[PDB]
Amino acid sequence: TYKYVNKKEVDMKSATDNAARILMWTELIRGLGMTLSYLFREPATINYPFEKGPLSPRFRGEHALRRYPSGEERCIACKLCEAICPAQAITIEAEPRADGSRRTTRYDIDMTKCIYCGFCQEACPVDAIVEGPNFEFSTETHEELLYNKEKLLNNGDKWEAEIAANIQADYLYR
Amino acid sequence: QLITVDEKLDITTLTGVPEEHIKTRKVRIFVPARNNMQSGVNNTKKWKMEFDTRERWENPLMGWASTADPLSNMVLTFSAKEDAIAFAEKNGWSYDVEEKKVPKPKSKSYGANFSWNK
Amino acid sequence: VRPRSDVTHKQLSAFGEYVAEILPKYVQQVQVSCLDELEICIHPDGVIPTLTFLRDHTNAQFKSLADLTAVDVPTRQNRFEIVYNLLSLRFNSRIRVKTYADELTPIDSIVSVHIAANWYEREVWDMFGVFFFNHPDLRRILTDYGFEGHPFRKDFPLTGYVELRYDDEVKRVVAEPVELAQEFRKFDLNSPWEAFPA
Amino acid sequence: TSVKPIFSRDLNEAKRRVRELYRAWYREVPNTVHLMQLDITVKQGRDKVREMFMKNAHVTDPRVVDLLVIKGKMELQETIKVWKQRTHVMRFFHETETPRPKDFLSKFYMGHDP
Amino acid sequence: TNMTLNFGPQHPAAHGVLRLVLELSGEMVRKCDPHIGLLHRGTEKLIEYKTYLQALPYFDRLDYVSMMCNEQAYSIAVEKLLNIQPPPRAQWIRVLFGEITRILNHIMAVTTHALDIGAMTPFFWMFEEREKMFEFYERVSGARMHAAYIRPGGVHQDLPLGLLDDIYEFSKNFSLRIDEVEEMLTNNRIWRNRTVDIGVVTAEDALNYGFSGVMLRGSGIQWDLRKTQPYDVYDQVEFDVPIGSRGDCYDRYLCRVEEMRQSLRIIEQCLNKMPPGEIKVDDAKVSPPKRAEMKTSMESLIHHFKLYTEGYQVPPGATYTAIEAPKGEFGVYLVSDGSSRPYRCKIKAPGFAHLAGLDKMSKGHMLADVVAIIGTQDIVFGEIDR
Amino acid sequence: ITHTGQVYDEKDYRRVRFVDRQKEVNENFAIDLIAQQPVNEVEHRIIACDGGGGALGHPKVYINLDKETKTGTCGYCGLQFKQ
Amino acid sequence: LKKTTGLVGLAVCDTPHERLTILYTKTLDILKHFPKHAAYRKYTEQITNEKLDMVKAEPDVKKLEALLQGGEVEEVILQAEKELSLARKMLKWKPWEPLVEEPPANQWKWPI
Amino acid sequence: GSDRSRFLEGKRAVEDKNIGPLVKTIMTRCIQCTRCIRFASEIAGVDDLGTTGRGNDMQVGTYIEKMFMSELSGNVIDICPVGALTSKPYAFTARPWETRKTESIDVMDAVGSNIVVSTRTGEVMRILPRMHEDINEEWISDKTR
Amino acid sequence: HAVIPHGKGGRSSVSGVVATVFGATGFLGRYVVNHLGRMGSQVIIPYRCDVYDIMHLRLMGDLGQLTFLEWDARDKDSIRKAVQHSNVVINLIGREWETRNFDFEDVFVNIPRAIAQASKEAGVERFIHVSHLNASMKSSSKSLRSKAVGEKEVRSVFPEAIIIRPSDIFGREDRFLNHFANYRWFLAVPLVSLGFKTVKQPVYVADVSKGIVNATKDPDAVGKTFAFTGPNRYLLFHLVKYIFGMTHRTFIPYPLPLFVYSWIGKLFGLSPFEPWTTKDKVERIHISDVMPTDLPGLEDLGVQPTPLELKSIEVLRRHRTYRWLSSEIEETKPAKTVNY
Amino acid sequence: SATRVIQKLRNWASGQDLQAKLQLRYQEKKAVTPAPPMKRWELSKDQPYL
Ligand SMILES: NC(=O)C1=CN([C@@H]2O[C@H](COP(=O)(O)OP(=O)(O)OC[C@H]3O[C@@H](n4cnc5c(N)ncnc54)[C@H](OP(=O)(O)O)[C@@H]3O)[C@@H](O)[C@H]2O)C=CC1
Ligand code: SF4
Ligand code: SF4
Ligand SMILES: [Zn+2]
Repeated sequence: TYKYVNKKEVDMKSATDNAARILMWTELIRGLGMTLSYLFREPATINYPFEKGPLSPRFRGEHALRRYPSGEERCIACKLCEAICPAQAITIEAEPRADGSRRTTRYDIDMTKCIYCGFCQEACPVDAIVEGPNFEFSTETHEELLYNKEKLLNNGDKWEAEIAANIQADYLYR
Repeated sequence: QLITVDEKLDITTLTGVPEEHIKTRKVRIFVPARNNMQSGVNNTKKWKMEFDTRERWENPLMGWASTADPLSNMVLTFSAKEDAIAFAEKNGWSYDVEEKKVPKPKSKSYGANFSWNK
Repeated sequence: VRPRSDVTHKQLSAFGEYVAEILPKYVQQVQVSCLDELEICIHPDGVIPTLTFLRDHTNAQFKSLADLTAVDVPTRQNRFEIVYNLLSLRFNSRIRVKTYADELTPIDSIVSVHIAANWYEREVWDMFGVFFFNHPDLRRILTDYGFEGHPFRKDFPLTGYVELRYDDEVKRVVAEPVELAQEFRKFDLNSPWEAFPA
Repeated sequence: TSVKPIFSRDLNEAKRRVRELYRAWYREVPNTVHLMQLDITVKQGRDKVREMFMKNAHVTDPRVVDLLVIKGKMELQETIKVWKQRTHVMRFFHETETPRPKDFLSKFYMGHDP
Repeated sequence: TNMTLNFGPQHPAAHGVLRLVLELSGEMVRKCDPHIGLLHRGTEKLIEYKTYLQALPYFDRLDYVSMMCNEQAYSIAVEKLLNIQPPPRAQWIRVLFGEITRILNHIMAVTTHALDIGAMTPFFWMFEEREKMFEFYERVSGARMHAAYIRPGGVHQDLPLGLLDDIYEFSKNFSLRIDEVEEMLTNNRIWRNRTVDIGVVTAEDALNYGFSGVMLRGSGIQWDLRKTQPYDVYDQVEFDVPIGSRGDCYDRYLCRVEEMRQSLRIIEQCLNKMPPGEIKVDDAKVSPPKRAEMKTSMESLIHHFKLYTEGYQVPPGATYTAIEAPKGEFGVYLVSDGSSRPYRCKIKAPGFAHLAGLDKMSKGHMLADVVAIIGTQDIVFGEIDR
Repeated sequence: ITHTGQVYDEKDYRRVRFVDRQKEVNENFAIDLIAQQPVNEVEHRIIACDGGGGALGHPKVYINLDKETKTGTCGYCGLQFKQ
Repeated sequence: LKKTTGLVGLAVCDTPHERLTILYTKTLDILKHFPKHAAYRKYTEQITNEKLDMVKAEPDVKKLEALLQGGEVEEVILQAEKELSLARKMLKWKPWEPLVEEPPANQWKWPI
Repeated sequence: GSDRSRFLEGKRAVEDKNIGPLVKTIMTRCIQCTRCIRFASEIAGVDDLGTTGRGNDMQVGTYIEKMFMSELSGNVIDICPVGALTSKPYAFTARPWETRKTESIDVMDAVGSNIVVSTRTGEVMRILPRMHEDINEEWISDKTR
Repeated sequence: HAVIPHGKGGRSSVSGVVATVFGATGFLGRYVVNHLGRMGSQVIIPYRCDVYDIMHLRLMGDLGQLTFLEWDARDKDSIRKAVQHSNVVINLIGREWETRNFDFEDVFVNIPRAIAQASKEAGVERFIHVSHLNASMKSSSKSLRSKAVGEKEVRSVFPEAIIIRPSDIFGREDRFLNHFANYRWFLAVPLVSLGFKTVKQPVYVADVSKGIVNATKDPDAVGKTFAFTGPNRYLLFHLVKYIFGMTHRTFIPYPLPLFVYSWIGKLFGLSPFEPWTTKDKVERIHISDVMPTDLPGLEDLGVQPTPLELKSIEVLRRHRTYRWLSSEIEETKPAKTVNY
Repeated sequence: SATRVIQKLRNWASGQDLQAKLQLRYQEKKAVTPAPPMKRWELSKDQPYL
């Protein structure tokens, strides 16, 4: 089904109507009315520091590594978070901890390399690496953006309460 | 009408490779063997030619591996030994082909081991 | 399972013979794939003739060039596989005509047949190095002005051989051989077990 | 053997084209060094042109030579038309990069893989 | 050089990065030679080194104004090669977010067109509506733009419990917002002048230069790949293609405002008729297993591990699948060996063809005309440069 | 210092980095946290270990607490179970 | 009669039946040189003969537009002379001749 | 195999034992395929590993805990398709997709057995056999791995 | 304590030179950090200028190669921590205008002593101290003499500490070349003795830098007092005119007694904001370059000097006009060389 | 939430009711063609022309 967007007598009434449109700029005045109208509408802006634009639970934001309630870090170095990262951001090398368990000696997410796809959130079997809510982690130096296991684990501890609430809200969906 | 040239197609001059990596790079044409870990043979079918391995120094800031050799991760796959040899000659890389070695036929029969004699 | 409509598979097959008979000379293989598409494969010399017949034939009007691309099978003697995908607004359909070109054996240009190709042919030269005779203005489009090497060739390193940084001493941007701080980790992914073809 | 020609039927005819391009570049070097305010000497640049035109002196096949000038001509156009800002041109001179020695002892002293 | 003057890469007028080396006799343009590749990034070569699912995020970045519609084209393409088709609910979703995305692109194209022309209030009016839409993306995918929601076997996760209702409130009102822009530009005594009879493209020439988009539709050629070759469930909906006559910048514009209108008609339906069901194919072979299943069933873990680490393993073949992305025909020619990572993936960008036409459109035109024509082609340098 | 005791050393050429800026290390190291975890006594020969919370835990594994000699330890939680 | 065709550039052609009959008869003529059993000659002659048989048969252009499709009659005119141009081009091209050369062995084998 | 599981019932577990300092037998993984018991008897003459019991608790481990001490020992790792018993030194240092595999020669012994050195980011992670019909036909010594 | 040198030689590679460089922000400095960073050396740049000014140095260093530390000359503790983990210390602290809170002694002798002093306490393998060429303990300019005083002292705080002694330096952003070229504002360009009998031998900045860097990575230089000089000497007359030549601005060399002129230097010196000329500068300008009879610098340390005319075009280009901006050095006439 | 007078100034100046759609969100052989020729599209009944 198609439609003609712009597909198209001369009477004094008509012409006089058209001439007035050109002479007294009638349509131009119409446009001014629209903007005057909004001037009276409430502005939609938010005080940025005081009020924050709403983000729902799936917002990917900043990477964090979670820990079991007991205190044992969740990651068991299966290293498929490294395998599915599209940007090659996550670098993981591991060795058996004295406990005999399997843990990552080095876990480095290069956030400048990361494109925040959220697949790592997806891929982890123990769900140790999660996309944390925080989006405000702008840093003065490039090195700060590169993150080792200690920063991510620390990021995980700081935001664990909200991360747990967010995963709680969205796990049925996944 | 066609013209005659006995010159081995060498197109090293058009490929656009830095001089150092055309005269110092030896590539090996080999059919990949099978990780003994798995018994599947679908990765031992096509010939591959792989450039010689180069420096992989540790990075001071993060400890990540760092490489200065561009042709390192490149492994081209060629269906037959003849075609792979051709790629090396026209691109000017040195080649050292390794003959495919396929498992020799082995005679097996469940009845044979039941032989107390042997 | 996709909703295949055999009605199509047949009609396009029938056209494939039609074209094969109409141009016995250049068509080497004509095949209707399962996705249900059609691909007429032509000798490189038939570039001009086969396209023109499709652009200007009442029973096969293929007015617009959807795309011109060149896969590179290094094993294949003729490395590049120029593929031209064309669309029929009238009869509603698409046919792909694919030819083969080696590095130093140029293909004719179809800018005459479709001017859409003026840019894509420049794109194929810049990335793969195939040359197109009779092209109005063939010159690199996507790569840097001084780039050396054709990038999408399978034999070109991803990271490439040159990268740029600003040097104070010379107060100007300056190429240097690429030095990467974490090489591309080349995960081997192929599984040693195949899938019994249906 | 048995290969279809690209632009010339024989090295001889091909060489004709190389001569033309050399001339082109030779006549152009001075202009570029002035329209780009490059800090190089026309003589110096003209030697560079020679360098390149000979770097590929070994090619014996006619087809390879023909493409080489096509490509060469394209480079000329760019330079002549200011499309290539200085950064692009000076790159030819490899001014910033540190030259590497080719002496074996030199390499031994510096790199694992020479 | 007839005063050759690079339009320049840094120019508010030039979306993104465009050097238009133009030779202008005073204020008349004699020849426009657009330069491209200022945003080439390697998207086509990079994909060869990545698995099918880890190359999905590249498609969102190819033309990111239209974030998802692009993802649908790769999806469809990978589904065809596997001969798998998405579940019924997923199809409607893709059409729901497919259209929402069309609006997002048109709000971008119409309002950014005006900002270059000099009208700045339409952009702020509709960017607030855009904002509200982004929020749909975020509450469905997690990202405001660059979602990665439409994956090769359906969408990733069902809609949140409540989104449909809000994609209604918005739709119920957005119309008035389009109406307003109108009272500001459709009949402005001045919009018409700078747009009318500028960049007229004949019908035969538009097909010849491969325009394939509103640009064709604006010239009166009737072609909407969504009606001619239906993809997903765009067949079950009913919409009217907005064909145009006297094709020129003004007419095509009117067409883009009309598809904003028609997309609200398609969105309404999708909300009215979206089926109960699953949002991803049930073949653990192609779609990753649900996390409750992979954590309780061995076959699901094995399928989760192999899918994320190795990949789909698409059967060998090649396909060109084209949808009707907001800009025009977006197609992926995806050649594929039996491997889990693709072999080639030429992205046909509605935009590589349109820019080429800049020369044949802007002839004997003033500097300001060139600015108007780049706007009427909705050039996003990501798709052109790829 | 850290988990695997990273100690850029007094003579390293990298310890230079922390000068005027602190290092990222962890309190409540995990190495000791599960060791601080009580041994989950059980009646059955074999026991499961969802990690706690099902979908929000680890792929469920069944541990054989069959020998008091050894408290089975799920390879995922490091939780010792006392038969 | 009509005011204008949908397509922007195309212009209404008065005496459309006459214009088509001129073009259609010409093509038939050019095809007369093609080799006798040439595939293009037999196929296009069949298409063109049916087209003008319909053009001669129908005196109403609107029904003529329905009978040979073609959308507007003006397009059919463009398609016919486009074909007339190619018919002249193919006579020079001589596509009826045997295949230029066989493809190199394994040139068309996709699994690789 | 199959897209999904129907085993809504419970699983079994066996008890990890010590087969030595080289092979980590997390044998709850075992698919009772008896290739170990063969190799350990046919390729190497150890004849120690054996099946014990019947039913679904047939566990293929040494009845008394006697370590599997023999050369040719590490091959069991390579020959068990399941990861029940795997290498203890290379326990968790890597994961195979990452390992870049370079084909080289055994220098520890004079048989010159062919071997593949699996290197990740520039340090060798494992050396596993690659087949040479004449010299080492898929097997390598405990020393050279 | 060392770092095996791995890599191919460019950025993102390692050379194993951790080096504190206290006055890096300087014209010479900028260059020193450039090569050190190019080579891949670890560079610690102490700074007391604001962070905005130190930004230019960030980009030439690779990620983690450059570390910036807050440091105050009067505060001994700041120097202490800077050299804590460095094994090479390079001192480029210098100024031409005695500032209100820092005297020539401080910038040349006092501070550069404390620095090397700590460096020893730290155990740095080598210290490179830079003092101006022809620096007698009796030279007229307080600056030169004071510098001489330093090169002695630092020996006692740090024995076998290399002491490169550069001539006035030729480079973009240098004074030697720009100063004269900027005399344009002055209608007349005073030149003591009408610019005669003060033969001068300039040296390209890079040559100096490369030389300095090479010192850091060579055992041959210990206690050495190298003198980077140049590829050709010049009577100040040709230099001045040549400059004006490339700048394409007229030249009126005017004789003016150094007596009266020392006074002009005093006048600018009076100015609060970085006096443009310095009574000492004036004297230094006229102090004739000394001939070479000392430890060879360039070439000896591995870099062949670069003639002034070669790169002059780049340094003096900014001073040309709308059209003169397009002239090149070889159509221009190079001035004669007076060895005297 | 705006005085009706100010709100009116809005509706009047605009010419439609913004109150209804507010900016503040609240809680021999045959010649064979490739496929049968496409049927020309029907005029949209709900609005054939704008
Ligand atoms: N042509 C030349 O300049 C020649 C120089 N030399 C010597 O070489 C050295 C380097 O020369 P150049 O770089 O031009 O000198 P500069 O005038 O550029 O100063 C060098 C550095 O020293 C720092 N500095 C100066 N005063 C102090 C202070 N009181 N406390 C701490 N830091 C200070 C400055 O930093 P900031 O400005 O941030 O305080 C500056 O970055 C000089 O010491 C000079 O004596 C020798 C011969 C010729
Ligand atoms: S996937 Fe989750 S668990 Fe496995 S490694 Fe990456 S993070 Fe650690
Ligand atoms: S081989 Fe591995 S799996 Fe087969 S039985 Fe011996 S151990 Fe169990
Ligand atoms: Zn557990």
